[PDB]
Amino acid sequence: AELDSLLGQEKERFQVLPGRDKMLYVAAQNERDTLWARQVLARGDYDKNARVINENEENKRISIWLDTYYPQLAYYRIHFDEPRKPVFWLSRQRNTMSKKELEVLSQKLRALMPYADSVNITLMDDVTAAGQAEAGLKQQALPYSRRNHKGGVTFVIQGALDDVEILRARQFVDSYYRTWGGRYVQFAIELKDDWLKGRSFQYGAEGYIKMSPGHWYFPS
Amino acid sequence: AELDSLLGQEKERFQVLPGRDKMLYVAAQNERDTLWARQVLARGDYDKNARVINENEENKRISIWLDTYYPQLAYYRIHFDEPRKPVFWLSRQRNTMSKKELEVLSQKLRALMPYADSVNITLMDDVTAAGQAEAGLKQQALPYSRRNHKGGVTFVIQGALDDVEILRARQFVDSYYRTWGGRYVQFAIELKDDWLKGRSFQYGAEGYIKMSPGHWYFPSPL
Amino acid sequence: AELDSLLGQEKERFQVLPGRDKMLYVAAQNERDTLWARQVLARGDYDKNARVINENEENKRISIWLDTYYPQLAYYRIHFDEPRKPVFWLSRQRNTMSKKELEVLSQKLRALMPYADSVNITLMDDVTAAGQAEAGLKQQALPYSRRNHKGGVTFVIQGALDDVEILRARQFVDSYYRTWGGRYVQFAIELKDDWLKGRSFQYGAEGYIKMSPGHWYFPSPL
Amino acid sequence: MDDLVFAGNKALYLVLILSGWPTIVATIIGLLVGLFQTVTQLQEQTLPFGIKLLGVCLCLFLLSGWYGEVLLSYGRQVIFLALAKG
Amino acid sequence: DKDLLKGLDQEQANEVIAVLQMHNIEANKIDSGKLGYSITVAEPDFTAAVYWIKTYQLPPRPRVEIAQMFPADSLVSSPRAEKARLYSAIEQRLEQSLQTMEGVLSARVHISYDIDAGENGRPPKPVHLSALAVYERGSPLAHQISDIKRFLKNSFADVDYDNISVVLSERSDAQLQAPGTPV
Amino acid sequence: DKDLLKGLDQEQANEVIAVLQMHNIEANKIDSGKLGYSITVAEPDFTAAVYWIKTYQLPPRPRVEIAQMFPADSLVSSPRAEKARLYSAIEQRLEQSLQTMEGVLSARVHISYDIDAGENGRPPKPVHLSALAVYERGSPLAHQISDIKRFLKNSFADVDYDNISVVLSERSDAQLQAPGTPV
Amino acid sequence: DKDLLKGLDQEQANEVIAVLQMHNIEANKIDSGKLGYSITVAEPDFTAAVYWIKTYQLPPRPRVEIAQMFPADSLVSSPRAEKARLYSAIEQRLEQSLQTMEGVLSARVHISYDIDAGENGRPPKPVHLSALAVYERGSPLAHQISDIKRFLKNSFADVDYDNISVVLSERSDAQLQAPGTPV
Amino acid sequence: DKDLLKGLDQEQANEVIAVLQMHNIEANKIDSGKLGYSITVAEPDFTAAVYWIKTYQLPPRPRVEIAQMFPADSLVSSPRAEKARLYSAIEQRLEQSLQTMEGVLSARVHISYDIDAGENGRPPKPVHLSALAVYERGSPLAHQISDIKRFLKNSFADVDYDNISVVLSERSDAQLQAPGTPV
Amino acid sequence: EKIPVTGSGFVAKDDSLRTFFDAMALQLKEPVIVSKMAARKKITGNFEFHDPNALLEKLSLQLGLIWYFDGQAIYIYD
Amino acid sequence: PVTGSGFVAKDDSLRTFFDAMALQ
Ligand SMILES: CCCCCCCCCCCC[N+](C)(C)[O-]
Ligand SMILES: CCCCCCCCCCCC[N+](C)(C)[O-]
Ligand SMILES: CCCCCCCCCCCC[N+](C)(C)[O-]
Repeated sequence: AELDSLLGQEKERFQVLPGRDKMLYVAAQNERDTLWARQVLARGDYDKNARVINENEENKRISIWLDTYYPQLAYYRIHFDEPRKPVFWLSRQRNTMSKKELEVLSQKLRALMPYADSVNITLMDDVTAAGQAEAGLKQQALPYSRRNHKGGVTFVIQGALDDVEILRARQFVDSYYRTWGGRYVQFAIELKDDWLKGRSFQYGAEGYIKMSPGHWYFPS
Repeated sequence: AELDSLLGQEKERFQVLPGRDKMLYVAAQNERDTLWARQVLARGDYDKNARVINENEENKRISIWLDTYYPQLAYYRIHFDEPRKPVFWLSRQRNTMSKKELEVLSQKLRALMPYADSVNITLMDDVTAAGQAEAGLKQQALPYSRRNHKGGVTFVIQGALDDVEILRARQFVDSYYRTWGGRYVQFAIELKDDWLKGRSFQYGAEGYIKMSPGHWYFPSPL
Repeated sequence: AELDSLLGQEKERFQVLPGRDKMLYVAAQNERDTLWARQVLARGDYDKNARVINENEENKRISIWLDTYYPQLAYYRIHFDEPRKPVFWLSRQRNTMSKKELEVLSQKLRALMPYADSVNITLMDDVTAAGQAEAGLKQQALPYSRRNHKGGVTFVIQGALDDVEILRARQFVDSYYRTWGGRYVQFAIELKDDWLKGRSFQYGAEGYIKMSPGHWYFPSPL
Repeated sequence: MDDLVFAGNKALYLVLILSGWPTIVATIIGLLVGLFQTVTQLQEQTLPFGIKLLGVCLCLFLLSGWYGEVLLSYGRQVIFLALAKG
Repeated sequence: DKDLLKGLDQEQANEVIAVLQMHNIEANKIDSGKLGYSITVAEPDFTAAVYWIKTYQLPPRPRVEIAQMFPADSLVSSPRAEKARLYSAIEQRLEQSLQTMEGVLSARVHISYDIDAGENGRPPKPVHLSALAVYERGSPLAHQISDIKRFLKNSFADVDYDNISVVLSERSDAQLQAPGTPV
Repeated sequence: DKDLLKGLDQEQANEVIAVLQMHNIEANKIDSGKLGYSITVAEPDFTAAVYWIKTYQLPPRPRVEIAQMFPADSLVSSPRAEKARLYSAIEQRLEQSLQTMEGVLSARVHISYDIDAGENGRPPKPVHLSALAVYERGSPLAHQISDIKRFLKNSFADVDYDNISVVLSERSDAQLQAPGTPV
Repeated sequence: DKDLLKGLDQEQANEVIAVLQMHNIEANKIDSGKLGYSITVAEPDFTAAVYWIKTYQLPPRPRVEIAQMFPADSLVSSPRAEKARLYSAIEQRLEQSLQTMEGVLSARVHISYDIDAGENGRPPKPVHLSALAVYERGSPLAHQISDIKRFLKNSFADVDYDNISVVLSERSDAQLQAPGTPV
Repeated sequence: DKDLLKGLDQEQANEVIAVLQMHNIEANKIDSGKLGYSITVAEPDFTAAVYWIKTYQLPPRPRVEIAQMFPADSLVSSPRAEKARLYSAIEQRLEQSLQTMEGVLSARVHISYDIDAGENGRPPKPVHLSALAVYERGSPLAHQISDIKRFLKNSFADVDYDNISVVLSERSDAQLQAPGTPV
Repeated sequence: EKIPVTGSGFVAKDDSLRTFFDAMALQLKEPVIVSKMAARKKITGNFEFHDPNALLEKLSLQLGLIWYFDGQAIYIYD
Repeated sequence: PVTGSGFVAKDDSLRTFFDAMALQ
C-alpha cells in the first residue's frame, strides 16, 4: 500500500519525495491540505515513517537554525518552487563572504534538508527590493511616508482611510510579503479619526484649527 | 469509456487535450463550467489521470513561477484562444533581451505547459496600451484624472457619480482588464460626498486657480 | 427524422446550414427562438452534432478573436443578412492595409466561420456615419451636444426630458445601433434635475452661489 | 401631535393598571368569602369587609414601591416633553 | 441513499433541487404528505451536496415584509404602526408593477421609512428610493435606467432623480442539460 | 412524470403553463378538486422546468391592494384609514377605465398618497400620477401618450403635465404553435 | 462507533458533518425522529473529532434577531419597543435583498439603533450602517464595493458615504472529494 | 475503573474529555439517559485526572448573558430593563457576525452599558467596545486588526478608533494522535 | 499630521465675516474692526490670501461692504 | 450661459439683485 494511494483521488494535489534518511516527505501547498495529510499519518494508516512539510514551516525552522550558527547573515527568503533545488536569496551589499564560505553554507543547508539535492544561492539587490515596494504604493495611490535605516526600510500609512483603500493596501502588502519576506521592508497601517470635518482652519505654515469661534488650536 | 462521453450532451462546451505528461487536460471557459467538469473527476467516474484548466488559473500559476525566476521581466498577459499555441505579450520598451534569451524563455514556458506545443512571444507598445485606456474613458465621458509613474499609469475616478456613470465605467473596465491585465494600468473607483467629482479650486484676487491632486477634499456643503 | 421536422410547424422560422466541420448550424433571429431551438438539441431529440447561432453571439465571438490577432483594426459590424456570404464593414480612413493583407484577413475569417462560403469586405466613410447620427437627432428634435475625439464622436443628451422625448430617443438609438454598432459613436442619455437645486447664482469666471440671502459660497468658476 | 397622543394615552393606561390590582384582590377575596357562607349556609354582613380590608392593606404594603417608580418616571417624562422645544 | 433534508415546503425543495442541479448533482424529491418533502442523493455526491448546502445556507428562510411586525388586528395602534403598514404596502405594489415592464424578470424596491421619527413641529424629510432588477439577456441597460427613474419619480410627492438608486443585472446562463448519473 | 407543484389555484396554474409552453416544455394540468391543481412534466424536461420556475419565481403571489391593510369591516376606523381607502379605490377605478380605451390591453396606475402626512395645520402637497400600459402591435405610441395625459389631468383637482409619468410598451410575439413532444 | 452528539436539529447536524468532513473525518448521521439526529465516528478518529468540536464550539447556536426581545402583548408598547421592532425588520429585509445581487453568496447587515435613547426630549442622531458579504471566486471586489454603497445610501433618509462600512471576502476552496475510510 | 463525574450535560462531557486527552489521559463517556453522562478513567491515571479537574475547575459552568437577569415577565417593564435587553441583544448579534469573517474561529464582544444610569436628564456618554478573537495559523494579525476596527466603528452611533480595543490570538497546536493506554 | 493638506490657504466653512477677516488680518498686517451689521453676513469657500488689498477690494464689491484705512486699523461696514 | 456674466434670479429681493449688479 503506497502512500500515494492513501492521500485521495486528486493525485495532483500532493507530492511525495524520498529522503536520504529513508523517510517519506509529503509536500503540501497550504494549511488545510497539511492537516488533510497529517490526519492520515496520525491515524496510523501508513506503516513506515513519513513527515509533512510546507514552505512556511521550513522557512521558520531554517531561520531558527541560522539564528544560532550565522547570527549576522543578511538574507531574504528560501523558495521551494522546485523542492529538490531550493533557491536562497542573500543580500549583495550587507554580506561580504568568500566563494568558499558560500559553498560551505550551501553544504550545511543541504545537510539540514535531506529531501533536497542541492541549494542554489542567489544574490539580490536591496535597492531593487525597496524600489519595487515604493513603486507598488505609488501604483495603488496610497498616501505614505518613508523612513530609512541602516538595515531596513519602513513605510507608514496612516489616516482616515476609505474601505477601498484598506482593501487595496491589504491585497498589495500580502502580495509583496510572499515574494520578499518581512526582514528588510516593513509596512504599518494606522487608522485615525478626522478633526477637520465641519471645522474651518488655516493650512501650510502657521497652521491651526479652530474648534469653534473664539477657540483656536495649534497642533505641532 | 472516453472522457468526452462523460462530460455531457453539449460536446463542444469543453475541449480535451492530450499532453506529454500522459494526462488528459480539459479546457473550460469559465468557473461554472470548471466546477461542472471537476465534479466528474472528483467523483471518480474516470480512472486514468485528468486535470481541469482555464485561462485565469494558468495566468496566476505562470505569474507565480515568473516571480521566482524572472523577477524583473515586464510583461502583460498570456492568451489561450488557441490553447496549443499561446501568445505571450511583452513590453518593447521596458525589456532588454537578446533573441537567444527569448528563445530560452520560450522553451522554459513550454516546459511549464505540457499541453502546449509552442509559445509565441510578441512585443507590444506601452504608449498604445495607455492611449487605448485614455481614449476609452473619453469615449464614455467619464470624469477622471491621470497620473504618470515610471512603471505605470493610474486613472482616478471619484465623487458623487451617477448610477449610469457607474454602470458604464464598470462595463468598460471589465472589458479592458480582460485584454491588457492589471499590471501596467490601474483604475480606482471611489465614492465621495463631493459634487465637483474630483475638481478643486482656490479663490484669489485673480479669480479661481486649479488645485493639484491630493487626498483631502472639501465635502459638499449643498 | 430530419432536424427540420423537429423544430416545429412554422418551417420558415429557422434556417439549417451544413458546415465544413460536418455539423449542422441552425441560424435563428432572436433570443426567444434561440432558446426554442437549444431546448430541442439539449433534450437530445436529435442524435448527430448540431449547433444554434445568431448574429449578436457571432459578433461578440469574432470581436474577441480580433482583439487578440488584430488589436488595432478599425471596423464597424458584420452583417448576416445572407448567412452564406457575410459583409464586413471597415473604416476607409482609420485603416492602412494592402489588398493582399485584406485577402489574408478574409481567409482567416473564412476559417472562423465554417458555415460561410466567403466574406465580403466593404469600406465605409466615417463622415457618413457621423452625419446620419446628427441628422437623426435633429430630425427627432432632441437637445444635444457633440464632442469630437480622434477615435470617436459622442452625443450627450441630458437634462429634464419629457416622456415623449424619452420615447423618441430610445426608439431612434435602438434603430441606429443595429446598423452601425457601438464602436465609433456613443449616445449618453442622462436625466438631470435642475443643475443648481433652485438656488440663485452668478455664472462666469467670477461666479458664485447664493446659499441663502446673506450667505455666499465660492465653489468654482460657473 | 404624536406627543399629545402619547401623553394622553399613557395617562389612561396608567390609571387602569394602577387601580386594577387592589380591585382584583378585593374581588377574588369577595367571591371566596361569599362562597364559604353558602357551603356553610351561615350568614353575616361583616366578615367579607373585615377580610377585604386586610387584603388591600397587604396589597399596598407590597406594591407601593413600584407605584413610586412609575409615577416619578411619568412625572419627569411629561415635563421634558412640555419644555422640549427649548 | 443519504437523507439531506426533511419536512421541506414545496418552494424550499425546488430551490434546493435547482442549486444542486446547477453543480452537477443528481437529486431526488419525495413527498410524504403531512411530513412534507424529502431530498436524497447518492453517496458519491453526498460530500459535495453537504458542502453546497453549507455554502448557500439552504434551505431558504421565508420572505420578510414589514407589515408582519404590525398586525392589522391588535386592539390599538399608535400612528407609527399605521404609517408603517401603509409604506409596507406601497413597496409591494410598486414591485408588482415593475414586474410588468418589458423584459424585466424580477425586482426589489426599498423606501426610506421616515416614520421612525415624528417630524412633528418639524419639516418632514424628503423620500429616498432604491431598486434592484434582473433583465433578459441582450437588454440595453444604460438606456433602460432612464425609464425606471422616470416612472418612480412621480410615484411620490417629492423625489429627486438624485435620490433614486437603481441597480441592474442580466440573467445567468441557462441550465438546460441534465446532470450525469454516477457510474 | 415528475411532480413540480401541487395545490395551486386556477390562476397560478394557467400562469405556470403559459411560461413553460413559451420555452418549448410540454406540461400537464391535473385537477384534484379541494386539493387544487397539479403540474407535471416529462423527465427530459424536468431540469429545464425547474430552472425556469426558479428564474421567474413561480407561482405568482396574490395581487396587493392598499385597502387590504385597512379593512372596512372593523369596529372603528381612524381618519388615516378612511383617507387611505378612498385613494385605494380611485386607483382601481382609473385602471379599469383605461382598459376601455381603444387598443389598450392592460394598465397600472399609481397616485401619491399625501395621507402619509395628515397635513393638519399645513398646506396640502400637490398630486403626482404614474401610469404603465400595454398596446397592440402597430400602435403609434408617441401619438397616444397625449390622450392619456389629457385624460388623467382632469381626474384630480390640481395636476400639472409635468407631474404625470407615462410608460408604454407593445405586446410580444404570439405563441400559437404547440411545443414538440419528447422522442 | 462512538457517540459524539445526540438530539441535534437538522441544521446543527449538517453543519457538524460539514466541519468534520473538511478535516478528513468520516462521520455518520442517524435519525431517531422525536429524539433528533445523532452523529457517530470511528475510534481512530474520535480524538481528532473531539478536538475539532471543542475548537469550533459546535454545535452551533440559534441565530439572534432583535425583534425576539420585544414581542408585543400590551395595549400600549413603548416608543422604544415599536421602533426597535421596525429597525429589526428593515435589517432582515436588506440582507434578503443583497443576497439577490449578481454573484453574492451571503451577506449580513447592521444598523445603529438610536433607540437606545427613546429620543424623548433630545434631537435624533444620524444613521450608520455596516455590511459583510461573501463572493464567488474571481470577483473584482474593489470594483464591487461601489455598487453596494450606492444601493444602501438611498435606503435611508440621511446617510453619508463616510458613514457606511463594507467588508468583502471570497469563497474558500471547494470540498468535492470524499474523506478516506480508516484502514 | 473510578468514577470522576456524573450527571453531566453533553457539552460538559465533551469539554472534560477534550481536556483530559490533551494531557494523555484516556477517558470514557457513558450515557444513562435521564441521568446524563458519566466519565470514568483507570486507576493509574486517577490521581492525575483529579489534579487536572481541580486545576481547570471543571466541569464548566453555563454561559451568562445579561438578558437572563431581566426576564420579560411584567405588565410594566422599567426603562432600565428594556435598555438592558436591547444592548444584550446587540452584543450577541455582533459576535455572530464576526464569526463569519475570513478565517476567524471564535470571538467575543463587550459593550459599555451606559444604562446603569437611565440618562434621564443627563447627556448620554459615548460608547466603548472591546473584542477578542482567535485565528487560524498563518494569519497576518497586524493587517487584520484594521478590518475589525473599521467594521465595528460604524455599527454604532458615535465611536472613535481611540475607544475600540481589539485582542487577537492564534490557535494552539492540533491534538491528532490518540493517548496511550496504560500497560 | 492632523492637517493633511498640501498647499496653503484658509478653508472657511460658514464663517461670520468677523472670524473670516480676522484670518486675513495677519497678511494685511493690520487689526480689523467689523461692524455688527456686516458681521451678520456669512461666507463659505477656500481662499488664497496672496494679495490682500486686491482681494479685499473685490470682495467689497461682491458682498456689498465698504472699507477704510486710517493708517492703524482697517474698518469694514455694510 | 456659455459666455459673459449674468445672474439667475429666483424671486430674489431687489437688494440682492442690485448687489449682484454692483460689481459691473
Ligand atoms: C386620565 C383622564 C384624562 C386624560 C385626558 C387626556 C386628554 C387627551 C387629549 C387629546 C385626545 C385626542 N387625541 C388623542 C387625538 O389627541
Ligand atoms: C385605604 C388607603 C388608601 C390609600 C390609597 C393610596 C395607596 C398608595 C399610596 C400609599 C402607599 C403606602 N405605603 C404602602 C407605602 O405605605
Ligand atoms: C393612610 C394612607 C396614607 C397614604 C399616603 C402615604 C404616604 C405616601 C406614600 C409614601 C411612601 C411611598 N413609597 C412607598 C414609594 O415610598
